[PDB]
Amino acid sequence: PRSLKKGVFVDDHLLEKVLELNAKGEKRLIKTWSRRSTIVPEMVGHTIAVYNGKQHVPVYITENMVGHKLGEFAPTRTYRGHG
Amino acid sequence: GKGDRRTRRGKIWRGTYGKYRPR
Amino acid sequence: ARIAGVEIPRNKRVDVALTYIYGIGKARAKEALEKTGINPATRVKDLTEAEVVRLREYVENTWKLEGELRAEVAANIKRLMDIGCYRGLRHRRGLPVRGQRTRTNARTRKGPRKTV
Amino acid sequence: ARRRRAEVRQLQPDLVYGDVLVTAFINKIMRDGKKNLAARIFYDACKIIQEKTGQEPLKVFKQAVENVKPRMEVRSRRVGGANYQVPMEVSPRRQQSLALRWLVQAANQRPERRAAVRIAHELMDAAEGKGGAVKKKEDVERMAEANRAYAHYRW
Amino acid sequence: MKEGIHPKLVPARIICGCGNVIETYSTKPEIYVEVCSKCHPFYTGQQRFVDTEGRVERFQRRYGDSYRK
RNA sequence: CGACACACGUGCUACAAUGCCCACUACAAAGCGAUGCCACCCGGCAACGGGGAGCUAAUCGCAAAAAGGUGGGCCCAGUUCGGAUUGGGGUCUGCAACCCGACCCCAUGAAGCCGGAAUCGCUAGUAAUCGCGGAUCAGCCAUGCCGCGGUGAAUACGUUC
Ligand SMILES: [Mg+2]
Ligand SMILES: [Mg+2]
Ligand SMILES: [Mg+2]
Ligand SMILES: [Mg+2]
Ligand SMILES: [Mg+2]
Ligand SMILES: [Mg+2]
Ligand SMILES: [Mg+2]
Ligand SMILES: [Mg+2]
Ligand SMILES: [Mg+2]
Ligand SMILES: [Mg+2]
Ligand SMILES: [Mg+2]
Ligand SMILES: [Mg+2]
Repeated sequence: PRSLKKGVFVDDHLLEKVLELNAKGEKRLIKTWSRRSTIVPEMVGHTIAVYNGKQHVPVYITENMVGHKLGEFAPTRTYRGHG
Repeated sequence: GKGDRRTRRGKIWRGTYGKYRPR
Repeated sequence: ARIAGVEIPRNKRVDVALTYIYGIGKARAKEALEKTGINPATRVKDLTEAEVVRLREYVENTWKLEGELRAEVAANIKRLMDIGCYRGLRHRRGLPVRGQRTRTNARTRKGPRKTV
Repeated sequence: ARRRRAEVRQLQPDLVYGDVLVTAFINKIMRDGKKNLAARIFYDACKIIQEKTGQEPLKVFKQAVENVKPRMEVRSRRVGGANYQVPMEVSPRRQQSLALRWLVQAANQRPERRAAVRIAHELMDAAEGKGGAVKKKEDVERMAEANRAYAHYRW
Repeated sequence: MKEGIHPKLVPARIICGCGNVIETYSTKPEIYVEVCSKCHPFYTGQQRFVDTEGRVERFQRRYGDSYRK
């Protein structure tokens, strides 16, 4: 996985948004295209309407899911099965 | 063997060297 | 269960025979045998009561094993299955997790084919 | 083939007893073209057979093959609405080919664990007259005679 | 109790894995064991062996809050 | 374009002892190589990292080939067979490995005891089996493809089908 010599890479733009609400006043319903961008410990609480090719899935983050990426809570596939 | 990893031949198989194929 | 949490077979070499212990593998074989200085060629049966505990003891307080070992990787998954990440759905269905193939193959998390 | 009579490959006699026959057997032994391996299990079996039988095992397997040489096999001939197991005087080249194919075949059958062990043990029995190696032959030659009603259909 | 149908109980000495000697009575004048309640985690206050983790993940992380504001 | 209750095709590994492992010891070729090939040194169990000499390359490098051999272990078990699966732990590349990269280490070791009807290849350095190079190429999911050599059989009566 992503190097450690190479720090946790966030889009930086997705990143200003969050810290802009962390002290100035959270929270609002952002609609990120950022999936690469790891979840981060200034983002919990927020309602990052992450995108997935077609729409923005709201996913309120918590102290039980961050080390992953935003591409890991907005599914790209919808599969109720076969038959 | 050839498919296994934790082995010389398995690593020889897949052209890598590690704890069981030392350069 | 002469061995912490399980009875290992005998007439076989200690080093190997430990692998019949959840969380005890080759890489961990020599370690204790090295740490316990117990020659891996001597058979478990042929072991010494003092060796037994030394090879028992040290093995018992440097890693996790068996029960408490299955106890971890479950929650590690159940959490996933709670947060519902991709590896969660791949377990929430019983599907491949490491980008594996799904049109065919993967017949190990699907088990024998089910008729249609 | 369709042209003319194919040729018989004459092999390079072995490097121990100076025989082409030996050279032939190792081949059947030789898997994946591992002549050194094959050449071993043979001259190795040649050792165990010596220890338990103090006669030049060269002769042993010189014998245990003739005992394996089948004289008459059957071959299917489907004249009209039926196929007839028409038996035929087996051929020499083939007989060696036949004997050279069950000893190993029956050796590989054998339950003992080491290669040179089995291969040898099949060597002895045939020199006596025992073992599935003689079984095939035995069974083969009499089904034919059990079908001696089709020799007129011979070829 | 009816004579002849009951395993005789006598003094019993149980032997934990943590040196716990259990002075009891039973059907085997001698029995050793892996664990004694006196050495069991659930008993031993809160001995969480290896995983006293504290659930740092995942809102911990924070190797580097080095990202601009 | 990597989906996935299914239904075929082409392969990889196998199900073991003429075998698996550890270490030790020789033997090719045709190729490729300048923000390329990476010597030697050192960190780390390692992938790899960092230093650093050499090569516009019959010099120098990739680089070791493997099957093999010489020793020791494994004594017939779903095992020291198989490495699928999963957790955990990172590398490296790349702006970015979440669907979606591969390389390294740990623990877990699933099905499989030669496979029904049916079917494929090959006739001599061939089939078998070992491994190696290159093109495509940031990395590459390559068991592919085109090439390269190593060791090395059986069999062909005959033409009815
Ligand atoms: Mg803030
Ligand atoms: Mg293995
Ligand atoms: Mg285990
Ligand atoms: Mg496609
Ligand atoms: Mg099928
Ligand atoms: Mg197929
Ligand atoms: Mg296993
Ligand atoms: Mg299983
Ligand atoms: Mg089964
Ligand atoms: Mg031809
Ligand atoms: Mg290249
Ligand atoms: Mg290749």
